[PDB]
Amino acid sequence: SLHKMSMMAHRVKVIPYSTFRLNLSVTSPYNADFDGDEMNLHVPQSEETRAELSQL
Amino acid sequence: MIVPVRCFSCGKVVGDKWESYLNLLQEDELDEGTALSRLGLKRYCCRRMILTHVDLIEKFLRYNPLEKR
Amino acid sequence: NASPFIKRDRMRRNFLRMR
Amino acid sequence: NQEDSMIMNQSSIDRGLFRSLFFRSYMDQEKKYGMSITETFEKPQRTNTLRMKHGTYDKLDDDGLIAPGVRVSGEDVIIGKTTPISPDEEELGQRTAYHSKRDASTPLRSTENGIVDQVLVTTNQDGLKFVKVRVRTTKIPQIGDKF
Amino acid sequence: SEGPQVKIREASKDNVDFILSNVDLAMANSLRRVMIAEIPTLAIDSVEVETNTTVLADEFIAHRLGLIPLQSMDIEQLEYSRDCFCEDHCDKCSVVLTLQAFGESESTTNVYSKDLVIVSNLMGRNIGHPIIQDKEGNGVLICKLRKGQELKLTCVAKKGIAKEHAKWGPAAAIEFEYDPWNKLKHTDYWYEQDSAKEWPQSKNCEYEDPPNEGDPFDYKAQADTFYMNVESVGSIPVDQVVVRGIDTLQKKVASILLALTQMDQD
Amino acid sequence: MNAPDRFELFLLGEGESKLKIDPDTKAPNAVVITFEKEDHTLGNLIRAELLNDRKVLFAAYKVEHPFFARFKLRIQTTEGYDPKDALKNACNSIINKLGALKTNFETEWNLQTLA
Amino acid sequence: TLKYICAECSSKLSLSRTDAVRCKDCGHRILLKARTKRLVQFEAR
Amino acid sequence: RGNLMGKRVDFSARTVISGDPNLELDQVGVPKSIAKTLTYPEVVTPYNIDRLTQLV
Ligand SMILES: [Mg+2]
Ligand SMILES: [Zn+2]
Ligand SMILES: [Zn+2]
Ligand SMILES: [Zn+2]
Repeated sequence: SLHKMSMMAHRVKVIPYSTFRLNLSVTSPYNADFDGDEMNLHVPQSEETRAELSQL
Repeated sequence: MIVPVRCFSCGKVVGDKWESYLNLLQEDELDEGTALSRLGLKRYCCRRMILTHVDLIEKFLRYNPLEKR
Repeated sequence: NASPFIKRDRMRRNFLRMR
Repeated sequence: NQEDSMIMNQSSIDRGLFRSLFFRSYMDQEKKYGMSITETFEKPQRTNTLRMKHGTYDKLDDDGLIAPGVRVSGEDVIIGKTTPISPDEEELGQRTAYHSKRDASTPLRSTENGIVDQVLVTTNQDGLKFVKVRVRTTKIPQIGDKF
Repeated sequence: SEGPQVKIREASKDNVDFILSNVDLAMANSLRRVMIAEIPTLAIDSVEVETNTTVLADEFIAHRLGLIPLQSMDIEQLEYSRDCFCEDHCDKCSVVLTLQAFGESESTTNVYSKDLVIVSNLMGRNIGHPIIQDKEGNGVLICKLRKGQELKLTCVAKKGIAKEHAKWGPAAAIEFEYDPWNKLKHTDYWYEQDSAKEWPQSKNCEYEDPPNEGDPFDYKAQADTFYMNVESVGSIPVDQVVVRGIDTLQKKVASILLALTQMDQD
Repeated sequence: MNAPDRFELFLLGEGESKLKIDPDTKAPNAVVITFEKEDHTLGNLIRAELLNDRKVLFAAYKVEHPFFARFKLRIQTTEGYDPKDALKNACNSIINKLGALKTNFETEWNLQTLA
Repeated sequence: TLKYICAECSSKLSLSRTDAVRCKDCGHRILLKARTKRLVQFEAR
Repeated sequence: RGNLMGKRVDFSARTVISGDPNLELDQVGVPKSIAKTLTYPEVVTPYNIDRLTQLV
């Protein structure tokens, strides 16, 4: 996470299977591929941060 | 460990041709290519299933049973 | 222009035969 | 299959393509703390054992060990062990004269499940009882498996 | 009757070769898709193990047993376990097989699918019998045993489609080709010097005249006259795979019509 | 484990209907039909037959996600022609064509001798 | 009591909580517990 | 550095990433198991009294 675009807010989409899924176009800002990379997810717990995350 | 029952790619039953394949190679002195074609495996997906199989069950059978009746 | 196979399972017999 | 991903054939997976086993072994010993306090393999009862795990002890036998071939899941106790507790120690209440033991069992991994493969009982260099339990489970290729 | 025309070239107990003419590409593709993934068939679904001293794991044997092809000629007379009114299984929706093998001989003894014995009331049906498709009379080599090793288990067979699990697939690879001369220009042939010389001619080219070598591209032509070769694993006759494949596709379309009619009433 | 049951591909679940027709507001005389527990086997066949109808204007289908066994069918027809009726006609044509195909195959098979 | 099996001579023994862990016939100190006699269900998939 | 500037947090998940061409740019596919474990505290209001009650 060397730059701010490495941490961006997404919209949850519950899906089957044991893996995360994201668009191909967003791999480059994350500098990520699908050779086995693992990525983190954080869930806001308040309306203040919930609105802040989606607006910034 | 043992010959697979079906071909992975197409599902053709190949688990009943292992003994026939070995018999052709040993008694009939046939090469691997002719034996596979004789057994009726035309698609190379089926050929590799029997050609590349390694029979490890024989090696395991060398060990004495853990529990004898 | 060459033979891209490791011919086996009958060269052992071949050598054992001519010997 | 973009960005170093691949597409696998479900039918091939169903037939047994790239499907493997997985064995996990659990070790436990009956430690003897000097000359007075000692442990034993047993199936603890809720009326005599404290700090019992929330899992289930049903699959255990009288010796505290699950016999081979039984299916196990998360939180299931595989090796049942207890140790005596010094009196005059009350935690969360719930400690009456009936209780005289505390649970020291070895449960199965939370995320892992399978069937007990083998259970061997023997003694170590010091002569103390100790056991080994192996569990089988089948891994089938899925999304996220590295090849 | 003046619809999709058929002509059989080679007919065999395991393979049927025919030409599907006067049909659309969508219809032809659906036929092979249904023939692969939606024809009900009988296969072992649940295995109960009481003694396994073999060098192979219980799951290893269970997986192999499910892949054993079983006769499914009268499968339609069988009922889905989900649609049956019984606790676990009964004779109306299941076929029970038992396997008992012991190493009574010093040499390794092989456990074949012919050793499977049905212990259910078939009620005069023709299902559940393992398929034997070799010369020696044995079936699929399930397991091997040495002295002192025993294999006792009970198998339950239920009907299903290959969509749920490939073990219920009654058809092996299916050949499917059309326009062998590439007269519709549906493929751009990769080549280095000459595409015609670098690409072998399809066997089906003999059934179609070659391009006139100078005639203008026919932009009004549509794909037809499909060449198909359906292979069967032996569970059901190869002809029945095609006949039942058409019937299953017919039923699926009829279901849409029935559902559309239902909503009109309600 | 998060692998969905394989029967979810074809077995209709609780509180689910095979068909779900809704009106398309973007264009007139157009509707969208959502097929549940189906795949390209019927979508391609149904769409292709519809395109053979002269009174049908637009016919397209798509599987939004392969994870879920459902596809959407968009049918637009000329004024005065009900898209539901267009689906009725196309399905009837498929059944009639399939019925002839089954009869033709059986008759040809009976003539063969090797099998 | 529970039944155990020797790991070398395949002797089928019966041991209690007081009996020492060893084969009374050959003396081997490793015993494999006998497999369960209760049915276990498996899926053929 | 290890406990004040950066610290381990709750309400987070980790797993391998995969490519989904059929997902929107701002959407992220979340496994069902991860969604069940992670939770969000929503304040009961007249607008969400019915929805929240059903979840309970
Ligand atoms: Mg990488
Ligand atoms: Zn094959
Ligand atoms: Zn029943
Ligand atoms: Zn012994």
